[PDB]
Amino acid sequence: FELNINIINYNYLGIIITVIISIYIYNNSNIISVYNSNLLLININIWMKYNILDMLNLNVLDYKILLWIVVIIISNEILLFVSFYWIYYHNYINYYHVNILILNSYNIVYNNIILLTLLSTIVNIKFYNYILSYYKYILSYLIYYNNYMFNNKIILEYKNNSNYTNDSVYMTSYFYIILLHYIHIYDSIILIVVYNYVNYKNINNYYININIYYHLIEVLYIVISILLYL
Amino acid sequence: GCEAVKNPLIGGPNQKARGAITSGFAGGGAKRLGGKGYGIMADWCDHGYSFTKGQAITGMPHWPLWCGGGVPDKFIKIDPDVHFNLQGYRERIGWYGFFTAFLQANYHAFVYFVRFIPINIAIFWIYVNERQREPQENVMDHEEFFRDFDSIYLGQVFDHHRFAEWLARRRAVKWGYADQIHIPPV
Amino acid sequence: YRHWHRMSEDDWALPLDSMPEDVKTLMATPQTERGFVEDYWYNRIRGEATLLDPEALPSKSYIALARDMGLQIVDEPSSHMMGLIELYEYLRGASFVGPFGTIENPVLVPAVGQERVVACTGGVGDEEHFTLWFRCREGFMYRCGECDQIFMLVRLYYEDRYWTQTLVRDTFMSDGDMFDLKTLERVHKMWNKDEMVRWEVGYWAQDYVLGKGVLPGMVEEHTRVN
Amino acid sequence: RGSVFQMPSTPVYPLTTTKKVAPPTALAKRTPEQPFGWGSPVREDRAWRVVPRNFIILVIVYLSGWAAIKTMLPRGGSILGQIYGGPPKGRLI
Amino acid sequence: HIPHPVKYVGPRRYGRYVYGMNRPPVLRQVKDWIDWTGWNSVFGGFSFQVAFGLMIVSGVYLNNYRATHTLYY
Amino acid sequence: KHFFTDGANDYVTGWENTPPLKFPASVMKPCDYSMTKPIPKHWKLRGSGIHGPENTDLMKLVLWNRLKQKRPQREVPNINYLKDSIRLELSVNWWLMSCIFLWGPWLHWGQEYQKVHEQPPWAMKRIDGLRGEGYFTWFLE
Amino acid sequence: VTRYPSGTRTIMSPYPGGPVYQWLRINYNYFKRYQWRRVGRWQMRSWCYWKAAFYGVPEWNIDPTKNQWRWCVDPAWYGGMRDKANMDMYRLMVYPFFGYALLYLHSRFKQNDKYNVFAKWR
Amino acid sequence: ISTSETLNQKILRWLDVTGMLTRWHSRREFILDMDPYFRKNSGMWTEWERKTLLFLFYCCTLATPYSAYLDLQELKHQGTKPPRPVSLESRFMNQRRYDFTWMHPQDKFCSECRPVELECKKMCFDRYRSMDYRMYGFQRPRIQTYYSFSTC
Amino acid sequence: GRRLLHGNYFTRYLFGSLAVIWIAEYAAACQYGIPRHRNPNWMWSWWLEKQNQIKNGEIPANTPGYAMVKWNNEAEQRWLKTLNVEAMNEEFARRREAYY
Amino acid sequence: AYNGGYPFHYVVQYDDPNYDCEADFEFEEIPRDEFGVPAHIPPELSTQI
Ligand SMILES: CCCCCCCCCCCCCCCCCC(=O)OC[C@H](COP(=O)([O-])OCC(O)COP(=O)([O-])OC[C@@H](COC(=O)CCCCCCCCCCCCCCCCC)OC(=O)CCCCCCCCCCCCCCCCC)OC(=O)CCCCCCCCCCCCCCCCC
Ligand SMILES: CCCCCCCCCCCCCCCCCC(=O)OC[C@H](COP(=O)([O-])OCC(O)COP(=O)([O-])OC[C@@H](COC(=O)CCCCCCCCCCCCCCCCC)OC(=O)CCCCCCCCCCCCCCCCC)OC(=O)CCCCCCCCCCCCCCCCC
Ligand SMILES: CCCCCCCCCCCCCCCCCC(=O)OC[C@H](COP(=O)([O-])OCC(O)COP(=O)([O-])OC[C@@H](COC(=O)CCCCCCCCCCCCCCCCC)OC(=O)CCCCCCCCCCCCCCCCC)OC(=O)CCCCCCCCCCCCCCCCC
Ligand SMILES: CCCCCCCCCCCCCCCCCC(=O)OC[C@H](COP(=O)([O-])OCC(O)COP(=O)([O-])OC[C@@H](COC(=O)CCCCCCCCCCCCCCCCC)OC(=O)CCCCCCCCCCCCCCCCC)OC(=O)CCCCCCCCCCCCCCCCC
Ligand SMILES: CCCCCCCCCCCCCCCCCC(=O)OC[C@H](COP(=O)([O-])OCC(O)COP(=O)([O-])OC[C@@H](COC(=O)CCCCCCCCCCCCCCCCC)OC(=O)CCCCCCCCCCCCCCCCC)OC(=O)CCCCCCCCCCCCCCCCC
Ligand SMILES: CCCCCCCC/C=C/CCCCCCCC(=O)OC[C@H](COP(=O)(O)OCCN)OC(=O)CCCCCCC/C=C/CCCCCCCC
Ligand SMILES: CCCCCCCC/C=C\CCCCCCCC(=O)OC[C@H](COP(=O)(O)OCCN)OC(=O)CCCCCCC/C=C/CCCCCCCC
Ligand SMILES: [Zn+2]
Repeated sequence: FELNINIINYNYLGIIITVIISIYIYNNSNIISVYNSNLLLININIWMKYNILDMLNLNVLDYKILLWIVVIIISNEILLFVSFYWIYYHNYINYYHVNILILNSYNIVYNNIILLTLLSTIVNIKFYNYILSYYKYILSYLIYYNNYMFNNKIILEYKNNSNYTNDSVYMTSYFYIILLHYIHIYDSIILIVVYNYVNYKNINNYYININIYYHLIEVLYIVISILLYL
Repeated sequence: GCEAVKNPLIGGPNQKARGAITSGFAGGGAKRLGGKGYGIMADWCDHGYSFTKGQAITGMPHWPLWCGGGVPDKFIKIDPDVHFNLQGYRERIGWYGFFTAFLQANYHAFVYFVRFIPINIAIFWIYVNERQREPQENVMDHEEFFRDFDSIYLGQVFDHHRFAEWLARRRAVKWGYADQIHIPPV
Repeated sequence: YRHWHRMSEDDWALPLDSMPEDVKTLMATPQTERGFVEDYWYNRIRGEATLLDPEALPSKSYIALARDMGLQIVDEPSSHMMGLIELYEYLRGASFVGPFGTIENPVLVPAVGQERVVACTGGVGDEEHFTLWFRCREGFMYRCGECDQIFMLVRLYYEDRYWTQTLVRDTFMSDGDMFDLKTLERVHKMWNKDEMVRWEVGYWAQDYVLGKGVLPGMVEEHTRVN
Repeated sequence: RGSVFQMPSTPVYPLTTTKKVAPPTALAKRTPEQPFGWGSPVREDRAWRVVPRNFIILVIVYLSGWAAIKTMLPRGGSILGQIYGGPPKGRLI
Repeated sequence: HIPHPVKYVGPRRYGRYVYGMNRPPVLRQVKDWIDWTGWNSVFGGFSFQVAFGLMIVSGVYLNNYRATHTLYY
Repeated sequence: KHFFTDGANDYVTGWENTPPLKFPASVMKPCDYSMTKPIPKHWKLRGSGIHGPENTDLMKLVLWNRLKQKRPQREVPNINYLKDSIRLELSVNWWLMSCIFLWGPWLHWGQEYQKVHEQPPWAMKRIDGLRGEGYFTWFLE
Repeated sequence: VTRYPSGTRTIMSPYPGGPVYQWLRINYNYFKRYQWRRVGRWQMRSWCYWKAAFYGVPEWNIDPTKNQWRWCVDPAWYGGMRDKANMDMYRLMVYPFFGYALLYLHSRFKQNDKYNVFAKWR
Repeated sequence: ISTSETLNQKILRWLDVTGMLTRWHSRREFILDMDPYFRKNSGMWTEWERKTLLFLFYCCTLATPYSAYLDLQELKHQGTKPPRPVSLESRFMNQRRYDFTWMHPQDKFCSECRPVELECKKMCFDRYRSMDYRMYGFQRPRIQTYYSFSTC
Repeated sequence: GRRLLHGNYFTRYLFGSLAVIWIAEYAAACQYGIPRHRNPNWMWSWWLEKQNQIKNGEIPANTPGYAMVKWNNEAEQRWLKTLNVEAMNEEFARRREAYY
Repeated sequence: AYNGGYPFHYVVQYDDPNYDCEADFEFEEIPRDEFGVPAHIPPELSTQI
């Protein structure tokens, strides 16, 4: 027989990661922060390596445990956006009569909605192929093109906007809510860059996580679009 | 230090006597180059699929999970008795060998960076390309705008080519290089 | 069981590359001296040699037929040991529910060691009480202080070892007549002729008996690039 | 060979048509000095030599180029500034 | 989940494609495809945009035309 | 379905609480001995009596759940199952079609009208002298 | 029935097509299968994130009793000397970090004029 | 022109120049278009799954050009954004407690300019250049550079 | 295959919630008697009268609001020094002739 | 009734003895099933046979 769980006795990434966090506080140059971020990325990858190596234990509950962890993380991301919506709507009584130019409801909203919908369709096709034990090379490069356009559009919008964060709480909330969504789009790039075909298929937690996360980002933008643009 | 470090090899005889295993490559047993084999067959070099040659070097990974199984003894190259038993390992590889071991321990991190940098370079190019250009005329005088509201506010939709040329001339006047540039006619 | 993961490819069959190359010694090794891989191929080579000889099957007794395929004839001792093994394995990830324990029929608590923690929850319905945990050690008839339910520890122990499927086989299975390599050759020629190999394990096995790389195409079969 | 679930439709073994001598690993057996891997030919381990060599070269080029820019070129806000951030030619300051 | 039969009642096979001969009209083919893959996805997908579009474009009459003709001052 | 559930959508291990309906009850049946008739007093307990593999039905359930994992061909599900598996995918695709062919045309029409008349076609025209497009979603005014 | 090479002959029309059409059909088929898919095959095989996770891990023995390193050794050190070397390298940075961290405290302490506590009132 | 085919056949042929329609109507053509490793699993697919996958795939790819057209128009719109009236500094507008330095804690470039206030930075970079300190950007006319989306 | 939520849960609880919100709001308006006619205009009576005068032609077209008030702030005094409504109207008239 | 009807393990056969789905990048071979059904015969038809 064997123990139900193969215990993990020792770990040293925790110390390294925690020290990396402290380096952000104790920096005397923003250049150190940039290089420190690479270290954090490296060590987080090692932690992800340990999760993949745990497959050797053949434990049925490992998939379930990680899936429910992601559910909790998703909830935290939703509640973080709720706080920004809370901040935005608290000062609702002070909006729409101040001498600032709010965003148009015709151009930005439509193309972004169309663009992000295509992103969902690409990920949906990836899920379908994952169900069918099949792969299509071009799909990943469609995501990169999709992400390239999103970055190009958002950069221009910020640069050409004629109002600034210090003009009103409305502008601050607009910029902040849009940035928060962008950061979650960038986190999606971090995840999707490693998409590959793995032959153990439906016992791979990465596929279900990516599908859930991409759907969350897109639905959040619908709420943002209704609140700010429409 | 040890013989293995001096003469690195993959899966030769007398591994225990040589003192160390310097290769992370695991598996083999393919009848042809790039064919079906055993083990995962991953390494820094000589694996996967050559883009330059358009040929497969090793087969798809054969995981020890449900989808695969163990590797026959004929083709096992990382003997755990030599792979582990790390007592005295730093003397068997020396300082330089210690440096190589540290670099090779981060193959997982290296693979991610290769797949992660290029899109960031694309995003960075957008910023660099735009930063070179002079900024667009974001705002103008409050009163002058309203005295010609229709032309300025609706000019773009009615005729974007003439409107674009008009913007260029204003930028030339604003930054004082109108006489130095020839704006094409529209 | 529900707590096991997906069947691996090896759970069905092993690759021929795992066949021991010294087949002549493999077929002469006693069962107690054969490892997991050696035992697997001994049974498969000997089992398929008898099954691929149709003309001899009808005259072969079930005892001999079971021996050739490596199947163990069941008896009360072996059945008892195997049954308690499966019960132990099932309880690893399943609930422990059964009839109320009494002196005549104590609750059986399988264990490998000398001790295992148990809880008593009383009887059914109103007789059910709060969990009362106790350490069930070997050699004592335990009596719950609340409901008077009787528990007993059953140890899966045998001669300095704990019961396992292989241990049961070695203890009770008896090696029969030594396998004759002539049968391997005779069946090999029956199903393998003129480049057609419908009996491939025997083809490899016969090649190993003749050394290695003697039969047609075996040199190319054993040559690998990595 | 690969998985046991992939097989030819017609099970046929080619009758050797060439006279090529058998490779040593094709006839090798397990030996006390080689308990594992006797079926696979020995190969050079390039990763042990190339990885540290390539890493050193990239670091040297990376650091050397960074040092050269900050020394040969005039002071500037960023590397791109020091290369293209100067005033137009003929603009006296 | 309530077990229930498959509601598709159209043709199950058109036959081998032979340069597009002996095949139904295009509109009938579109109807068959949606029957095969389910109308529930069509209605669900289009429901949101139809509701939003009708509400916005209804204002052309409800908000613009009626208001001009109905202002007591 | 996307999400994994131990009870119903258990694709990680493929465990099923009951056998297929194809098998005759004699061959295999669901593990239910709730209807067992009272045991005669003269019968004696030989086995543990503990719920587990000693019961024939549970043993066959465990055996089948392991041996079903290799099958010669696919067990084709009906179109209802296949529809449900990609319900979200199909609906998102139709949502994209609706955006292109329904939202796009009238949004383009509104902007063109706005160009000529200073306000969207679904808005009351102002008489207060303020300039600009004004609101878009009229019913939220 | 004549079987053409896959992707080279259309089934939509009895006419194979004109020279330009045939060139486009044949060459797209070649570009996809033998030129564009090089990139995909290269990324899938030579740069697999999951393969890189098992790099340096011992082969899995078919004999079940020869894999005891799975539970005898913690997963963080399945890589032998590589995993230990990576751990040892970060250990060397402990004291360099302390000096670096101590400098930051000095920097803040100085910038707040806390060293002039006695000189201020002398 | 070719009279060996109907008009419908000709239209279908050209829409099939990349083989999309042929793969849709032939299972054999579809599976052979897969790479060998994945063709191994093709036998298990039902026709409902195969054609449904293509439908989702074709709708996505066919819609990508439309999104590209929208994005290009968006880039052109931003490339020639009309100027807007200068904001009157109202009661609660442009309030500052400290300079903007979070981007450059040590260098403190353009402390008075906001993080993405390009025109303010341009004039600030000009001062630094006039002080013999190089800075990158804002020097090339927009119509003389590539990818500006501002050309006539 | 076992279901946890309503078979049409997403559409049911989105459109259903919107319907209930809309119907509740109408009920609330009826109870309090709130006027439901929509006005998109500012209600400053004096300003609306001036706008009507411009529409009638009593006040020349394109005349700024600060040109019509009895108190001007400093910024408006700056603009009044450069204001020429007559010139603006002539320029617009010239544009119309060129267009036609 | 598990995994959408896809078995975890199944047999695949190839007509060419020297065929390797990982080494070759050809586009003519059609894999067969355990019963020998070619892959371009869909399962809803082959399962009825
Ligand atoms: C006489 C010739 C007439 C030609 C007319 C023009 C036709 C152009 C079609 C372009 C379609 C691009 C669609 C992009 C989305 C991704 C597609 C995809 O999934 O590809 C998978 C495909 C194969 O992927 P895989 O993973 O191997 O296989 C996956 C599947 O299993 C198997 O995949 P699959 O085989 O099912 O793929 C189906 C299909 C799925 O996608 C579609 O079917 C979408 C179709 C959309 C149509 C868009 C037309 C745009 C035209 C606009 C023109 C505007 C003019 C304005 C004028 C203004 C005047 C004032 O994908 C493709 O076929 C993609 C195109 C393949 C070409 C690759 C070679 C390089 C480009 C060659 C271009 C040649 C143009 C010649 C023009 C001559 C004119 C006389 O990917 C590749 O081949 C690799 C990447 C390259 C693909 C994209 C190439 C873009 C080329 C654009 C050309 C048009 C430019 C117009 C500019 C106008 C400026 C004003
Ligand atoms: C035709 C073909 C042509 C081909 C041409 C090819 C040309 C190739 C050229 C290659 C060379 C490039 C050189 C430049 C590279 C960039 C360097 C740089 O400046 O980066 C930072 C740069 C900003 O820096 P900067 O302002 O330029 O430099 C200011 C100076 O640092 C001013 O100094 P500061 O004092 O203000 O700085 C504060 C100081 C703060 O210093 C301190 O606090 C320490 C001071 C005392 C230390 C004394 C020792 C005591 C012990 C210390 C212990 C420390 C550790 C303690 C524990 C942890 C906590 C600290 O910070 C530092 O020291 C900075 C470095 C710190 C170390 C970071 C790690 C670096 C490792 C790199 C190598 C890897 C490891 C090697 C291991 C070797 C083993 C054998 O930031 C960025 O790069 C931001 C943008 C992001 C990257 C963009 C990439 C764009 C790529 C464009 C590609 C174009 C492709 C075109 C294709 C076209 C196709 C047609
Ligand atoms: C007006 C126009 C504009 C509208 C804008 C709308 C904006 C919406 C924003 C939404 C953002 C995106 C979020 C979802 C992203 C993923 C989408 C996705 O993949 O969907 C397809 C996919 C469909 O799954 P499937 O298995 O294929 O289903 C097939 C069939 O649909 C049939 O499936 P089935 O029925 O057979 O059931 C299977 C499936 C069915 O489930 C689903 O499919 C879920 C679909 C959800 C879609 C989102 C709809 C909106 C939900 C609103 C919930 C509000 C909560 C209450 C807030 C109160 C505030 C005061 O089950 C699961 O997948 C289980 C998932 C785990 C659920 C964990 C829930 C934890 C929280 C429990 C409540 C806590 C409060 C207790 C209070 C009482 C205490 C006594 O969904 C998933 O698989 C997603 C599951 C993973 C993400 C779960 C996230 C849970 C977050 C919990 C937050 C709790 C906060 C509590 C405190 C709050 C107050 C302080
Ligand atoms: C004499 C005077 C005469 C006067 C005559 C006047 C005439 C007036 C006529 C008025 C007519 C009124 C009619 C009323 C009765 C309606 C009856 C009806 O059919 O109701 C039900 C009908 C449909 O409900 P249903 O029957 O439940 O739907 C059946 C489904 O198939 C259920 O099946 P299912 O549940 O399987 O459905 C599929 C489902 C299956 O679910 C799953 O597969 C499982 C997973 C579900 C959870 C998903 C989680 C998240 C997914 C992530 C992926 C996202 C992708 C997109 C990403 C975008 C990124 C930007 O999946 C989905 O549907 C969701 C996924 C698809 C994509 C979702 C996209 C985002 C949605 C959320 C945002 C929505 C707002 C967007 C706004 C725009 C953009 C910002 O409801 C409506 O249509 C709503 C009623 C609207 C009433 C409007 C009334 C006002 C307007 C009046 C206009 C006319 C006035 C003209 C003037 C007249 C003056 C006199
Ligand atoms: C912003 C403005 C608007 C922009 C819109 C942009 C739209 C982009 C759409 C792109 C669609 C791509 C379609 C590809 C079709 C491929 C078939 C084809 O044509 O193959 C022919 C042929 C095939 O030969 P083959 O295969 O050997 O056949 C021999 C067989 O024996 C015989 O076999 P066969 O008979 O089957 O082969 C021949 C057959 C082949 O074709 C077919 O039968 C077609 C069947 C499939 C059709 C499926 C649909 C295709 C997509 C339709 C897209 C519609 C776009 C609508 C846009 C509206 C915009 C308002 O028939 C044809 O060749 C007929 C071609 C019809 C072309 C129609 C062109 C319409 C242009 C409209 C312009 C409007 C401008 C308005 C300006 C307003 C200003 C206020 O080879 C080529 O494709 C030739 C390529 C070389 C062309 C050279 C062109 C030189 C142009 C010089 C211009 C100089 C300008 C100077 C200016 C100076 C100023 C001062
Ligand atoms: C015997 C009876 C026959 C009757 C025949 C009736 C035929 C009716 C044909 C109606 C055609 C209507 C076409 C409308 C197209 C409008 C396209 C348009 O506006 O494109 C722009 C817009 C994007 O522009 P942006 O600048 O980005 O602005 C919006 C976002 N910012 O793009 C789109 O709208 C793309 C979507 C195209 C929609 C096409 C609609 C086609 C409708 C055809 C109906 C045919 C009916 C036939 C009935 C037959 C009865 C026997
Ligand atoms: C190889 C190089 C690759 C580079 C490109 C690819 C990688 C890109 C990575 C993701 C980048 C995401 C950037 C997110 C921050 C964006 C900042 C931004 O835009 O801020 C401005 C925007 C609007 O401002 P205005 O200029 O007034 O707008 C007027 C419009 N004309 O919003 C703000 O001002 C808010 C700024 C919030 C910034 C938050 C980012 C985190 C910064 C943390 C600094 C901490 C320093 C202290 C020490 C601790 C170090 C950890
Ligand atoms: Zn008790």
